Amino acid sequence: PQITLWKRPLVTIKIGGQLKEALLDTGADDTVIEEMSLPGRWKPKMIGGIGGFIKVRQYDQIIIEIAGHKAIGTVLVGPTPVNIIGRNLLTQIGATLNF
Amino acid sequence: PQITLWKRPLVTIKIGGQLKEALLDTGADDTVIEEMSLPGRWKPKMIGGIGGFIKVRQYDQIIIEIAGHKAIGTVLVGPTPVNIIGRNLLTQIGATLNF
Ligand SMILES: COc1ccc(S(=O)(=O)N(CC(C)C)C[C@@H](O)[C@H](Cc2ccccc2)NC(=O)c2cc(C)cc(C(=O)N(C)Cc3nc(C)oc3C)c2)cc1
Ligand SMILES: [Cl-]
Ligand SMILES: [Cl-]
Ligand SMILES: [Cl-]
Ligand code: NA
Ligand code: NA
Ligand code: NA
Repeated sequence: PQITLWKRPLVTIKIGGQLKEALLDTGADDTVIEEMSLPGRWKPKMIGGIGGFIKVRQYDQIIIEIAGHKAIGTVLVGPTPVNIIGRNLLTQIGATLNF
Repeated sequence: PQITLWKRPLVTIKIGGQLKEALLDTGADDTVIEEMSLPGRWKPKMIGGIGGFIKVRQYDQIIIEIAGHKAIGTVLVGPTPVNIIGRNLLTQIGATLNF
């Protein structure tokens, strides 16, 4: 699809068996999801943006279906104000910015 | 152009006669640049990022070139990890996300 930027680029994702709404975010290096449980090993990480840093749990090798397209990679879990699909997974679904 | 996302989508911008680097950020409604001098009056605005809220100075109707494309619109000035081009200006340059 061609997603307009007149509105926030929100899509439905499936992660950990759960449906969520998330932002397709070219400004995010990594994918960050609100608090949830995920299987397997994790390690702590700090990520920063406007207003400073939050602590997250880093889970590797997690599958996420993004608007119907499956992708595997690292997912960060923590107190983010919005679910964010970052570049690490946008690449895997072939997303590009066009103008 | 067609910009893939294996690297950060950094472009050159021109504002006030000066070249700067900025990140094309579909996850931002608005454009935020690091401290600089802009003409005219400003208004107050709060931005809630991943780490919390910050105060910024809102300047309206500012001339800015983005990757060689001309825009005239709102620029926020305040403390950001990186200059961010948000949707208010991505729409002016005709950007879309595609997959
Ligand atoms: C290492 O991986 C990282 C992943 C993400 C981030 S980040 O979320 O901090 N961020 C990085 C960027 C600042 C360099 C990605 C940005 O796209 C974030 C994503 C994000 C959106 C909303 C809330 C938190 C984070 N946007 C803004 O900072 C940002 C900046 C401006 C100037 C405006 C807005 C904006 O439109 N809103 C705050 C509206 C809003 N509010 C809520 C609650 O949701 C949304 C969509 C967002 C940092 C590290
Ligand atoms: Cl990854
Ligand atoms: Cl590619
Ligand atoms: Cl604007
Ligand atoms: Na894992
Ligand atoms: Na000034
Ligand atoms: Na103005």
